Amino acid sequence: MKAGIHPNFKKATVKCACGNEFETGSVKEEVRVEICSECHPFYTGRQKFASADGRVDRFNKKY
Amino acid sequence: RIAGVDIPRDKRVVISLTYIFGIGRTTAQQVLKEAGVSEDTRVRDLTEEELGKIRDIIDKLKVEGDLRREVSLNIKRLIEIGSYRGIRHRRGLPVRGQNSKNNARTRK
Amino acid sequence: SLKKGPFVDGHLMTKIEKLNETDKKQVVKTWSRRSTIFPQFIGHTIAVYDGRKHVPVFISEDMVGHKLGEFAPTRTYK
Amino acid sequence: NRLKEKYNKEIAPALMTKFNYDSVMQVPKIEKIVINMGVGDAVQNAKAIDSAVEELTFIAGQKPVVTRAKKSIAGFRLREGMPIGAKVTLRGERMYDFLDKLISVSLPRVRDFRGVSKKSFDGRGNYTLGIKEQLIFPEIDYDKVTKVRGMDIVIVTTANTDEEARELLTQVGMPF
RNA sequence: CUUAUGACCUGGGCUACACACGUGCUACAAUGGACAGAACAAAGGGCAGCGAAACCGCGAGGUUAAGCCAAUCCCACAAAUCUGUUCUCAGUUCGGAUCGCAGUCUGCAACUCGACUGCGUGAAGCUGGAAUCGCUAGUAAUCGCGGAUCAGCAUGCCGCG
Repeated sequence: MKAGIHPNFKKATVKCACGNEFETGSVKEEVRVEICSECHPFYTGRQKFASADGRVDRFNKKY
Repeated sequence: RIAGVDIPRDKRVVISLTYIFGIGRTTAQQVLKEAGVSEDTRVRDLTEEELGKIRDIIDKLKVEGDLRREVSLNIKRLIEIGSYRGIRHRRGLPVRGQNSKNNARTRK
Repeated sequence: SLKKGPFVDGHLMTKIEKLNETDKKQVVKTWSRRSTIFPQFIGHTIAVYDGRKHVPVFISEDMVGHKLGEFAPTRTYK
Repeated sequence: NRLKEKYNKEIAPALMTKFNYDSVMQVPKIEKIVINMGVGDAVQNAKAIDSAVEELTFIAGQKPVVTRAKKSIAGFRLREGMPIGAKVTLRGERMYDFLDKLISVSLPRVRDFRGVSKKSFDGRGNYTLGIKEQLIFPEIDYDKVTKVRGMDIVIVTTANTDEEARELLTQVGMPF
């Protein structure tokens, strides 16, 4: 580190909207996260609990 | 922000959530009424829980990251499926039976 | 587009279900480009009149809800 | 830091049992993350790189380096000597800090996300990623960004084959 | 010609599309737009027809259905207008073009090739060159409303205030 030419680096915790924690550093001090890796559905393993999904080819005129 | 896309911050929330891809005015207003968060708010100075309880309802309806691709897949299905409608889509000619003599500069 | 069922002409039906009942193989003739496709004619082939010539076309699985007139372009271009 | 603790505790033992290494320090290790800015400059405006530099010093923890063009090519009207693109390498606790931000906040915040590419490898255990948006961590002041050119992400490991890097990056946390 | 320039039948075409011309419609906005409320016309049509109220459906419409061969009943809640709230001058709460999805009606049948509804998407266009037209007051300009043609289809026409 040539001092002065780098911005300040310090501990900066994470608050996701779901309330998950992460012991993080950043140039800022605090980050609000709308969606984390435990609730965004692709990193929920595979669509664990975030889904409104499905697709069929339905051919139904029986009413 | 809300669902990926940011929001113009100084306007009313009912006008502001129509900038996202997937809800118009009428569809926005009724989910906003179900949200129950006033429906006459400036989005610049609302609070976080009334900000966040709409996330779950827009998750169970559908927006750009899914509508864009499903309409794309359906329309290329219509393309390579061999339809007259599909080949009109391919060639840029109008689809809803409009006359090509005098108009349709909106396409081509 | 009405919920009393899609509309076809009966005589072409009778031959095509007896066709797919006993022997799926060969082609079926028509002059009527009007019948809505039913999802139980997958895999066959139909010679549809375009107004000038009978044209064969193959029906796949996703060919549902349309009519057989969608695939015999009556007018040509450059 | 947390990732370093997990890598020391569980990641490296699991894979060293999995590849049956005789010497336990034959373990593949992620060596350098380098972030390379590229501007389509060609003498259009000097301030594009003069904005990207302090944008990237906010994205990372320190100042980047303005890359030097090697030779002139007039196919872009690129005269040799005027600056194009920026670069910064990250290592130490800094690399784990950045990968932390990546996995935790960044990729879930992309406008559309499917799984990361299956075979972006070099063939010799290195990986390259291309992202289109500057919106990596949400406390960039998003109103100040004007141009939309995203970032180039290069992770370098001691992996000799593609398979070891492919397997280790899974427990790092890259979706596929 | 009667072994077709005459008949019959099905399907297609009369709706195509690189361009141009004309006639119209609609916009480019705050003398506005959205939302609520308050009103105020004439002139016509209706029996294989108009179809009330009520109920269902967000809506197109659907259901049982009252009355009327009509100065009784129905079509049929006129709109512009006025009052109030909001929007705060932007390609926009302007403009809605074109598309995807789901439907409504009619008709044997809505693909070529109908109209309408709920959706989502949202185009160009921020007053238009050379030119050029109509119009002497209930006129121009705007505002709706009927009728014919008619299974369904009108920005066209005719007429009404």
